[PDB]
Amino acid sequence: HLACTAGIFDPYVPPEGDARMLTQRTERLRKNAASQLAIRKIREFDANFKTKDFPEKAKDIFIEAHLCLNNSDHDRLHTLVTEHCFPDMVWDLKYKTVRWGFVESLEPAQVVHVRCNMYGQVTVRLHTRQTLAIYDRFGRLMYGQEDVPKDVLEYVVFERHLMNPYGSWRMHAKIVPAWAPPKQPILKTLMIPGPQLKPWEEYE
Amino acid sequence: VYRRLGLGPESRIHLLRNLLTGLVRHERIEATWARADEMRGYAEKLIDYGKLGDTNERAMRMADFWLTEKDLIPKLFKVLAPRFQGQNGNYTRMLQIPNRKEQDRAKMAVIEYKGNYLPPLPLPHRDSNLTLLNQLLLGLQQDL
Amino acid sequence: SPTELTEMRNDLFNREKSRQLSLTPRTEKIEVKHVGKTDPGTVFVMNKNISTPYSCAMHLSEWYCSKSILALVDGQPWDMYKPLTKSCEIKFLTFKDPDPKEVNKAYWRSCAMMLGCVIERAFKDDYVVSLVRAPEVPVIAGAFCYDVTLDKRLDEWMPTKENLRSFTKDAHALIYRDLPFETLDVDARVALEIFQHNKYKVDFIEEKASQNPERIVKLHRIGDFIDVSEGPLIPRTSVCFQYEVSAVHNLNPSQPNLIRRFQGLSLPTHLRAQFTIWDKLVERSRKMVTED
Amino acid sequence: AAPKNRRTIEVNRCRRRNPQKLIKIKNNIDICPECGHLKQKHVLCGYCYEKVRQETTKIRQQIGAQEGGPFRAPSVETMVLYTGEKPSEKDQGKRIVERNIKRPSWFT
Amino acid sequence: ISRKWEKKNKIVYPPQLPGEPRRPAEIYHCRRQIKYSKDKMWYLAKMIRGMSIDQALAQLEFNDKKGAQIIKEVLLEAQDMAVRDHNVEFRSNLHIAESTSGRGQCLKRIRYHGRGRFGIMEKVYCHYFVKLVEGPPPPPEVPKTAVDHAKDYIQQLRSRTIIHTL
Ligand SMILES: [Zn+2]
Repeated sequence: HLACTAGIFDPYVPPEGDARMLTQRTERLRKNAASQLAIRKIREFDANFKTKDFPEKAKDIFIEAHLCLNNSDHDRLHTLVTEHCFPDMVWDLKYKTVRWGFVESLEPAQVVHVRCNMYGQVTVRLHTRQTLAIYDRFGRLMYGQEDVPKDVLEYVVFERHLMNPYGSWRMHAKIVPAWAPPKQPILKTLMIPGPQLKPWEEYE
Repeated sequence: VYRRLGLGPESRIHLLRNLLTGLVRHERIEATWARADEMRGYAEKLIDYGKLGDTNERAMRMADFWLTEKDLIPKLFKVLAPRFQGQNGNYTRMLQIPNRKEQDRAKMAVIEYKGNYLPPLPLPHRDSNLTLLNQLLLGLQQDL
Repeated sequence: SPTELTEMRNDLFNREKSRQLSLTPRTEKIEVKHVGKTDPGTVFVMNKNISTPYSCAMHLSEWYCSKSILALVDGQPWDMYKPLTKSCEIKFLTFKDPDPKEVNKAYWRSCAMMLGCVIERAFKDDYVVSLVRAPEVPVIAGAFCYDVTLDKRLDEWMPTKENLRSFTKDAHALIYRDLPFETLDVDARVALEIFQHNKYKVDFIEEKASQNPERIVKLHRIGDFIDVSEGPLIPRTSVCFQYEVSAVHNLNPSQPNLIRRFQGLSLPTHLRAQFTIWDKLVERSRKMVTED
Repeated sequence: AAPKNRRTIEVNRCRRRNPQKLIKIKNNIDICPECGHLKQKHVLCGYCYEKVRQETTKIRQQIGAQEGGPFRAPSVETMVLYTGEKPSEKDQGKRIVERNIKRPSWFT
Repeated sequence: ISRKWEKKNKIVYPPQLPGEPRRPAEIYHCRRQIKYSKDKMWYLAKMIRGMSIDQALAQLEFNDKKGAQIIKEVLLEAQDMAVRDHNVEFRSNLHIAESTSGRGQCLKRIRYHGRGRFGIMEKVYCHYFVKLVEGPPPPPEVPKTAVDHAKDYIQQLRSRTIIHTL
């Protein structure tokens, strides 16, 4: 039994300069021809799904799921996220202690694009400053700063099972815009190994 | 002056005969270090018998007995002997190889005939004169 | 008092280090590819102006650290402890390299710098000792030479066998101390202030500043002692295994000040010498060495 | 032969932990520049030597096929030639072994 | 069977505060089942105690005992996980803090003899425990000088307290 489907039905294409950005809101109306029919399908099962008000509900789930990471609240995080998303959040945090905080959002969250026996995936645009610091098993700090705010803009996809009467919106996937800068580098230094060869073989 | 090898004196010579025949055929043989050292003297003296001359009747008797395969007998007088005519000795090169990892940890060495067509062995190299210590010694040599 | 000069000399060295550290914001990742003969092609992502060739040696193995005395960054000799500046190709230089002439010069210069440190502290603070320069002589000469100008009070004093042994004891203590060679590139204006009292050191700073387009000069510090360097120096003083103060030759033009050129010989741990060989080398190192 | 009483672990522990019975460290370990691997000062590198033997086996295999029979050792000198190298007049009067591989860099 | 050595490797320390020194890394690695005598393995373990990662590897490479080969594989595995999971930046910066061997479960068989006798056949197995601390090996001990010994004796005489008197 699956309550979610891996991947996104159609990947929304972010335009460069959206971070600088009415305007973008109208773009949805222009693109509503592509998405509004999908919005109707979510509305048919729910009738309370609106692109304007969903981000507030969506934003809480995103922040709350990140909060569970600090306390390792796996049971709570299961409800917040879909089955696909859960391993991604916590898999690489094994044997690590993280202090994560959410600073005030730089700009208001807005629904960007939606798609849909029937699984509805809603792409939400979030620009928020957050503080993250991950420590080693021994407590050594390996990534991020304890209380420095990093401004990141990302597009987050939530999903819901429309058919199920109790189906609710759970965090499913994140779309990363190409223009977004690379994430902060790890404190420790890595090495790219050289080619390995047998005795008779020669260097390449 | 002789290692106590073989079930008897004949076995040592027969074992040496087997070792000598293989080395002539291949010109490079890997064996236990003790055996390689013991047979090195015989190989050098055999080359002298080749140098003595093909017509030498005594050399044939020595060559015939020591070399079981008779195709090697022409080779010794027409390949090994001509090859070493310029050389006055040191026909065989024996080097120590890491011990066999066969649970008995035998001391291993490789014995080869010099001037062979086989690829050169990875021989040790003395330090170059360009080294700081050698350069300092060079200055002392120049002054003297 | 000389101690006061070392104190202020040490501080300006420390402040310069802080300024350079402050100059670089954040840690910048530089891709350095290992062009050394052994394990070629390994690429390390390193922190700019922070990572040193020793750190790369630590990354690979301890054998690299022990046998590496210098680093060839983009074909240029770099001190093992000199911070890396950019993505480059790095190779490790050892005493047993086919062409250690570049290594020989660094060892030659470092030995001369160590000798200069011994001279300044060997004499009592009452007497005036000023370091003039470290003459560059070939390794073939058989001895490394350091020039120093003494005070008029010492014009009639020549070291005895015991006095020469005392100099070796100071040099041996320095090797035993195992003081790493700190490296700083400093502008002439600061360098001139650091060595303002020693007029002879002032001109040497000017010469180096004149050669390069900028006024940056190469300064090396062993503990409190600091000196200018013609080129890269040994990472640490422990490299030397045998050290000797062979002899001292007083330069004839000693009217303004008595300029003495001290002869010494040293050998690294990588290159040990037999007792008889060392004795002959020491004897061959007691002869006056001219610069040609 | 058994002692008249059981040997105490304390007594036994001292015997086995005596320095004479402990394993000794070796300081004769050396590095091989040719292979970049460890070696003993009196022992030759095996990583490079392994290449020589493997090439020797390949060379020997070519010779065996060329001879085509047992007890066919030539009475004339032998030489090995690799691709890109052609028999010369100096190679006349010598058995010629042809190798599909190009002349190895180490082999000259 | 007990596998608490692995659990020691699963220990997670509390996050260190910014004003707290970087904790030296500790790696616990062991091979539970080895068809080798613990006593013979202990001899190898005893010698390598306190040595650096590189020095131990070099010594093992030229060791003739089968156990030494096993230790090298165990040592190499420990180094790999230490960098992979314990955030060891430098491969060379590792030393053998602890090395010891333990008994393992054996097998029981009867050893027959050609002339009607029999013996007790036992198939020996052993455990090998090593704890690796990131960093260079600690400096070796320096013997006390004559001056140091003499000073303590005088101090001991002064430290003497009078017995059973007012
Ligand atoms: Zn090699």
